[PDB]
Amino acid sequence: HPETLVKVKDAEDQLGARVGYIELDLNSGKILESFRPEERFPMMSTFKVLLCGAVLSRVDAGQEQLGRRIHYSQNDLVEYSPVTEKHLTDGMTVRELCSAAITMSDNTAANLLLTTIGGPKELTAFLHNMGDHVTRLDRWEPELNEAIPNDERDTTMPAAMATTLRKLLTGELLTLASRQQLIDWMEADKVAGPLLRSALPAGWFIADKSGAGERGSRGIIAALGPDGKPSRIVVIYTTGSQATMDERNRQIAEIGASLIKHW
Ligand SMILES: *[B]([O])([O])[C]([C]C1=[C][C]=[C]C(C([O])=O)=[C]1)[N]C([C])=O
Repeated sequence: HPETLVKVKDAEDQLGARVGYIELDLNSGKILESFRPEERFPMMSTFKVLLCGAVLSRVDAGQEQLGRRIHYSQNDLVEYSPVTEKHLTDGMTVRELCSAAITMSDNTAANLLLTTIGGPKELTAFLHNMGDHVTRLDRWEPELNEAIPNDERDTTMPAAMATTLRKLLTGELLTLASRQQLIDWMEADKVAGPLLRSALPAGWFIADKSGAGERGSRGIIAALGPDGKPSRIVVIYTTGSQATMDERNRQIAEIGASLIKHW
């Protein structure tokens, strides 16, 4: 609804930065509303969903086991490793690593998984093969959050990410069981409380993934809908702001409040 676009422009004015937004129909894939849909933005931690998607495809293919255990050490630990840092001694299974990377944004968990699949270049090749010729992963955590203006590394476009997420959640790409596992991880997200989740009415469904990075970068991808089932995909990215994390969270939540009001 165009009233949501008014809020999106207002957020750009408040933040002194670019905001990219897209609302996509889950079922048909039609674009319902967009703002800077084809400009590139840094993906930040929202890539974590794509990563586990690639891991699940390997599991479906017999090349990986969710139950497999990975051991790492103090040397692998990077900033923002709340979960991995507590399991140094016993390691963690693939399943727990994906759960940590998705529900808590754990950086070390993502790096470990990136390694198992062959690194950024392979995650990038997996996306390419599913029809996404725009989104690209080039670095590991946390360097991928640099957000250097005009840099293409580690970026996606709102339309690219929305359509890719739709294919992952509803395409023939993953088996039903894996699709569900993916949705289960996103629905259990524990760090995105002050974003879309704060505008969501009771009884709605939400499965999401946030991210933050340098240069005021912040973003969120989500599948949501009334009555406990998703029916739309929303992607929102911003970068360039000098505003505080709280101000960035607020504008994103005000964008969500508008989207919900005009559902
Ligand atoms: B991700 O954005 O690449 C990662 C870890 C992260 C930090 C702070 C907030 C979130 C989130 O999920 O909202 C994620 N970012 C960095 C800078 O390490």
